[PDB]
Amino acid sequence: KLAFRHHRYDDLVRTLYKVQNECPGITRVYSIGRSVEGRHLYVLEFSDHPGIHEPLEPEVKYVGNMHGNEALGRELMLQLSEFLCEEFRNRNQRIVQLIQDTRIHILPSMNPDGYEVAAAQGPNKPGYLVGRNNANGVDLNRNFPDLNTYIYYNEKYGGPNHHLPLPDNWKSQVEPETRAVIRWMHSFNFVLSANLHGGAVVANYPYDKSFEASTPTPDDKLFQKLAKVYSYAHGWMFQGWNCGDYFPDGITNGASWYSLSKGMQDFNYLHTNCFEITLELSCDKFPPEEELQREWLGNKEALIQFLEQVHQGIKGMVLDQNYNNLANAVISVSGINHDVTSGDHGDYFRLLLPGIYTVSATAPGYDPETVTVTVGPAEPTLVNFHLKRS
Ligand SMILES: *[C@H]1O[C@H](CO)[C@@H](O)[C@H](O)[C@H]1NC(C)=O
Ligand SMILES: *[C@H]1O[C@H](CO)[C@@H](O)[C@H](O)[C@H]1NC(C)=O
Ligand SMILES: *[C@H]1O[C@H](CO)[C@@H](O)[C@H](O)[C@H]1NC(C)=O
Repeated sequence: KLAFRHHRYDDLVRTLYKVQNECPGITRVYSIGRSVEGRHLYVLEFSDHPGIHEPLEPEVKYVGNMHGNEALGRELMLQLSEFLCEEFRNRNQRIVQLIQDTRIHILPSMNPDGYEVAAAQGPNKPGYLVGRNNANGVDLNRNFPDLNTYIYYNEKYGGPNHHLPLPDNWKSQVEPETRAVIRWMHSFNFVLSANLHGGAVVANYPYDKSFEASTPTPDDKLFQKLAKVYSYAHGWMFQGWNCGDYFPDGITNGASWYSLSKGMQDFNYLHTNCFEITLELSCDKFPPEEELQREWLGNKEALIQFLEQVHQGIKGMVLDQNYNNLANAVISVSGINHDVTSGDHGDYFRLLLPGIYTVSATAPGYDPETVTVTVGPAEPTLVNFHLKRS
């Protein structure tokens, strides 16, 4: 079993391949790009059929260490990787089924360059700032295109409520780590995600940027539930009193806590179908090694429950006049000003709390189709659409 110590780049890489070697049939290690200094942003994928998207099977992801000195997310992801493989081998059906019905992508470190700087300071005592930024001195969580300005306007005066476009030269305005992550987001239809931070203990959800103050999304109720699921499954987050901060239910709207623009969280929601929340897991950004095991044991149940949350709401296929799959179709839910689209295979996913909704689907060159559906508290309900040409 992996030791509860801090793993630097080389050990992190060895760990991922070690897990892959132990569970060859359900894992795949791949890089989404290189850091400023040449380090690979390695991702470990779990699935009973790795390397391929299966229709109606949602894709989810965990991202940690975007801030070099926030190492807990990094270690929790390495421990989680070993845990998933072990439990699969133990034949724990909760985990086996999770892996069989979901495609899980784990990125332990989005800022490997910064981590090395943080780890060398002390060592392992970077304090509040050392290694936070990437090699070019840029804060990656202030490096993503700001799409909030557009959505706030569109919510007020009307207009597109999803997949806002990036600036023409975005590839030259972002850091290599950021660019790698954005291309990654463009490569898979991620449905649910969590970015792991350090510095506080609370489940942070959209929107991060203040409208001017609490700044909710059209999916506020859902996001609160998603945040609460992690908070209440977590060992002490739900307490609300951590690091001298008080957060009722251990959750918080980002903007309400403090305004933040150009962050990765809101980018996910406004540029893709992925609903992401930010999990602050510890007052100490770089905890001592003797605390890693307690943190792991206090987080694992929540880490599993959060991923299981992707299996709720509705999902289905959007078909054209010949009954062939229709990619990029738009699915909208009455009362919720935020749509989602079908992926390349024609399948779409829509997280929703229990209730009765009026759902509609459409696509360029086709006429809308509306249906009324009932969403239960358990598994998702299959809702397909057959569109006719305009
Ligand atoms: C589905 O039923 C609801 C009422 O429960 C209705 O408002 C909605 O228009 C129906 N959908 C269609 C396509 O008629
Ligand atoms: C979905 O099921 C609920 C009962 O659970 C029912 O009230 C609702 O009308 C159903 N939706 C449609 C379109 O029939
Ligand atoms: C999908 O499941 C829901 C209950 O979760 C049910 O109300 C709905 O009718 C089901 N879809 C179909 C096509 O039966």
